[PDB]
Amino acid sequence: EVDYNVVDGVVNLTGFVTMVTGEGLKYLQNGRAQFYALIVLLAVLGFVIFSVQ
Amino acid sequence: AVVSLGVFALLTKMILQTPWQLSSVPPTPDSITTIGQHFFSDFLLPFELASVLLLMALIGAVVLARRELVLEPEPILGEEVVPPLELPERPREP
Amino acid sequence: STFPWLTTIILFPIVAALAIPFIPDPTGKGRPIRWYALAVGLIDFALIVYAFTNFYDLNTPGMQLWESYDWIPEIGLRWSVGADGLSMPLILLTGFITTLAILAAWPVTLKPRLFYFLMLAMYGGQIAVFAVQDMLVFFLAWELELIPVYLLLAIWGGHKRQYAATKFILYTAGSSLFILVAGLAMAFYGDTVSFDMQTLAAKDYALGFQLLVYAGFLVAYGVKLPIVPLHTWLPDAHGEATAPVHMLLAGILLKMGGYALIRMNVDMLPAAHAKFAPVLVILGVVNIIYAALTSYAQRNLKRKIAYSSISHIGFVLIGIASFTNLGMSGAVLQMVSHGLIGASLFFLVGATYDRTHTLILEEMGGVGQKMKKIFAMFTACSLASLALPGMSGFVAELMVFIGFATSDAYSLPFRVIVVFLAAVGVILTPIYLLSMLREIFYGPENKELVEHEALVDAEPREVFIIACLLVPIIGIGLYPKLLTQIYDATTGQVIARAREVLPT
Amino acid sequence: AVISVKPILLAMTPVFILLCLFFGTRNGFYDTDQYHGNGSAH
Amino acid sequence: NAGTILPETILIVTLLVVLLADLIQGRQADRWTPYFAIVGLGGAIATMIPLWTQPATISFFGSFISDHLSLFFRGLIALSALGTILMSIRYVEQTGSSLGEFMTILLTATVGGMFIAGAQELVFIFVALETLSIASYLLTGYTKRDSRSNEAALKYLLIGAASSAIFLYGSSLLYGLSGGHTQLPAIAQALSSESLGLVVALVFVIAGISFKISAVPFHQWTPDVYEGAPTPVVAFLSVGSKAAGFALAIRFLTLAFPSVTDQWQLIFTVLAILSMILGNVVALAQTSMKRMLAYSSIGQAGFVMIGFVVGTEAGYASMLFYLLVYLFMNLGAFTCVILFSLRTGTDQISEYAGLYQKDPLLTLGLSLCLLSLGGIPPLAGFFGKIYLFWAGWQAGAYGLVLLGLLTSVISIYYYIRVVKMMVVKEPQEMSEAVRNYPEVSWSSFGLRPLQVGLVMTVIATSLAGILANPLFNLVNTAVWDVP
Amino acid sequence: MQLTYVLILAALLFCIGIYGLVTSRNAVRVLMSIELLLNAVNLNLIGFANYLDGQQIKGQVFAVFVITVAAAEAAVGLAIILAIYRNRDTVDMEKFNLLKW
Repeated sequence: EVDYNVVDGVVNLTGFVTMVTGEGLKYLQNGRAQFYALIVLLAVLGFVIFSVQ
Repeated sequence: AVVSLGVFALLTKMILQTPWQLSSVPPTPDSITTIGQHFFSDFLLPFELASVLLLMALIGAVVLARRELVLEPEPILGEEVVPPLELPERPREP
Repeated sequence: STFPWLTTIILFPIVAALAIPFIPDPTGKGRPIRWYALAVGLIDFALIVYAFTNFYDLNTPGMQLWESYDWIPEIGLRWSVGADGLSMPLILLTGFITTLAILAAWPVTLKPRLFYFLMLAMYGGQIAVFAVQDMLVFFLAWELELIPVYLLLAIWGGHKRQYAATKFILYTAGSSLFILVAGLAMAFYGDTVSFDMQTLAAKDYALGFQLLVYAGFLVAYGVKLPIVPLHTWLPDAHGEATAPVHMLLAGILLKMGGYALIRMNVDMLPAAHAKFAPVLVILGVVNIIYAALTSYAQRNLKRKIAYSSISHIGFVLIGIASFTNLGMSGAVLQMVSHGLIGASLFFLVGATYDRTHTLILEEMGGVGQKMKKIFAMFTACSLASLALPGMSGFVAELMVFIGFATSDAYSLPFRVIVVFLAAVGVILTPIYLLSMLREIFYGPENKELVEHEALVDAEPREVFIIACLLVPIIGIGLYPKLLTQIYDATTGQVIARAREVLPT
Repeated sequence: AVISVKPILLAMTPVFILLCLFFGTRNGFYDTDQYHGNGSAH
Repeated sequence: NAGTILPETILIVTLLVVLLADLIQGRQADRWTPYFAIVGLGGAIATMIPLWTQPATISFFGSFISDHLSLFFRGLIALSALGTILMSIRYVEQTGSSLGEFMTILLTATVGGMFIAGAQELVFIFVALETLSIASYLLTGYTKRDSRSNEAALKYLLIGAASSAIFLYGSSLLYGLSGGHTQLPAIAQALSSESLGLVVALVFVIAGISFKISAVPFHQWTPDVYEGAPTPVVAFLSVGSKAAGFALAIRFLTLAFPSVTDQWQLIFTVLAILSMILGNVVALAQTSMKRMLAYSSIGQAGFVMIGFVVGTEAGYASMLFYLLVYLFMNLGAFTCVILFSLRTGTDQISEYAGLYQKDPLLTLGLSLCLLSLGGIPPLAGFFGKIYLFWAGWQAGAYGLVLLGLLTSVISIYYYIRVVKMMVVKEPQEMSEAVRNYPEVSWSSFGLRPLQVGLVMTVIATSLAGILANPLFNLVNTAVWDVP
Repeated sequence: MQLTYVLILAALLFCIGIYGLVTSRNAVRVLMSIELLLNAVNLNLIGFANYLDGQQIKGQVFAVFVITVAAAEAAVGLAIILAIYRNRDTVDMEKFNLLKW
């Protein structure tokens, strides 16, 4: 259980941080489409400063 | 309140510094004939498709806003039971 | 010599598997559909013999069943099959074991329509890995046995099925992408956009570019041939499997990683192979030491042989990274020997579990008093794994030991510490195998004989599969020129191509 | 001189094929007691 | 010069007869009117084949171009409504709503979309984008008494009418950054200096271009609509309304912005590395089947945007070949989602278990159209990813292919999870259909087009990557017509 | 009246409609703020057409079709407000976030 658990620790890392990111980015969708109009309009505000810089 | 003022500060940064190509041509000699010659030469295909847009916006909004008095308790059949005027994917909590 | 031979051999069990949903007479369990899989399995292997005994024409290098069709000229991928001396033993081995993997699949009456489909689709898809001389068909065929082996594990398997099959498909697909990354990297290097395996070998790649592609293929092939830091999918996906799924995984699928090491890491990438050869033989030595210690420390019998399959893999990895014509010939022989040896043990582990229903090995003991013929075949296959001479497990390991410490590529103090450490597996393999042989059959004190293991027998069909596996196991162990005659035309060219980069 | 694999693989192959077709019929324990049942590893 | 729009004006006549018969025949029309819209859509596909040989004229005073790129995307949206009608012939008849009034709203979205692909003027782009958008809100709220479908059409209206006003302010600026010039080729001749005005008019138009293709700062309508909307509309918005948004992206960002090109290739790179992440990891935590195919469509819009940021002749060809094989995967998986959602309610995963012995034609169809969405060989979605990665490595883009491959194997896990709960779950582990499956008939109303739509998409998923030598020729002709 | 003052006013109405789109809780004031955006667009579109290309006015013909779409978007839009009001007894955007875990 020595050399496996340093790569099954990676399974405990990577196979777990993929799921909890998808359970973490799930709450970006929260209903309330006024918030969806923020992220649309913050992207419009964010992509111009991405492209003049 | 800061995202809208950020948009307004962005656009006023654009509007004042952009060199606009102002044309010193005497404009609009009775611009109702120059707006209807564009409905049938240049923008003919927007003009006919805007008719299909108004039909469809009348089909759907009559459908979406009418009161179903034809047959209100009509669950027409069933494989597993579906309510009338509601999508068959029933809400369920896992 | 004008008929498409390898294209037929690849595409026959894939096409014949489409008549499997249309087989009549569903008299409860699937009996005629079991016979139909052995029908188009055996006559597909007969074509591999017929293309070999007539149109192989050995002792010459290059492909000998060459068919380069045209599939998508806009990409540049061709249906290019071809069998040289690295492909043809494993192509002959794939047709041989899968005929017996169908014949050992006879208790499988859970979903027999789905089963013999995915086993014939894994029969055409396994031959398609060794046969194709392309890149995007090689990555196609490498990922062709991805779903017909997930569904083989996740349906017909032990407990912790779904954990084993899901861990498998994520390691396999998550490392198959490096075949696509490296296979596209080589085909877009320079000015020629060719995807052929022969054209990409003759291209001249830089030494900094080759070390990326070698590390790209080594994470891709260190998973399938289990190089020991990337090995953890193997005892799970073999700890929860059946005996017919075992002989495709241990017998065939592990050899595709070893076969592709000789193709796409030695032929195509020799200059990085000169720089990444000492890391392989240390990794090959700690493949043998770790797996033999982990086999001895395990109680599950199906996982004990599963870890034992990782140990005999290590002699392939030593033999490739040795730059000797006898080291390479002991590396390809270790693929064919362990393919036949590991198929025979894993069939008998599935045969013993079908009687005792334990797989705990502390809940067993004295099984050999009840069943006598399975015990007689379990030792003859366990002694095959021990590198016991008179059988092909020895001569495959003997050529690796000799071929390593005669090579003019490493230092003498490095060659001493490898052949000393790689011969600890000569001691360590009778440790775990003979004890597991002792702790199952050798015993007066039997089990409970009530809850499980109420029955005991030994079928004549199950004797026949072990008998067919021991004829090439012993026959190469008594005359290893019955298989080296296929290699030496090609492995003579593989090492000589890698000889030009050795002064480094 | 060397014994070639082709005259002995071609000799043993019809021996091999018509034996698997025969040995499928002769079998026991997978049709009578069968406590594994429909499964293969359950 | 009205011969170049014959594929779309065959559909406007078909649009009117399926509406007038609902008034004249009055719900006895629904027994015959969907098959008239099929041959009206088949007659619109069949008139694109004689238009293929013509040498790409620009008709209607410059406001419409009938090239091969216009004709390819016109066939994708007409094939999108062709499979949608095959799905919705029973799904909205079982709802109780009128069938002829549905296909009027559904075919207006088609000729809105079929006119986006060939549009060349700023006025005609926005009118045809509104015809696709307005007809989309009516379709997602067509059932109209659900409080999920009503909240779906609400949230899609308020972002849809908002983003089409972001898109209009950019389109109004393109009228002003040039001296007039509503024509898109005449815009590119007038503006080439890459000032700050052209960047604001670029982010504004790809705020509304990427509303339809749903890249993740603008994807937020997609998962909320797709479980509230009627499932054939979900099958149309993911294929037809996405291909029209992709046809808009080529005809706008290459004809009207050939000077500013490294900017929107940098923005669509951000739109793709975020689509492949957020589409294919938030689908990984899903229970509903239409919401799992919602983040799937967002992630596999990022794969099509790999070919859009590389800007080569094989880049837009892989963008277009993957859009063709994406049609016979979301018209195949959504068919089996519907065909299961009619035989039982609650079309969500873990209610799919214990199949393959009860509904094997649904199980084989849903598996082979979900496995190819992951891109397993030798299916059609595998070859679509290969050519998107062959064209990815051909011109730089080594981090998009690696993110295209690492997110494709996260994509394998949630697609095989549905095949897990259809073939590997034992017959003692099914939740619905536990002696409850209605013993599928193929003889009732609407289920016979629903079977020929199931069968023809799996055949165009099993064989459309094997036999994709003509499809690589049919696509590479269309990329000669891009600038 | 210069060209710059029409566009600042149009960019200000576009700014006001964005504040009305995100901050407002009633579902009809969200639609009322969309009409501020589509009239912000028209003020650019006629402000440009008066000062740039005033002979063959195209932004006045384009400003016609914006009015006809916004009439069709509001008509369709209020039928969606009338559909959510028939089932949900309110028109309040904070009570339509049903799709939340």
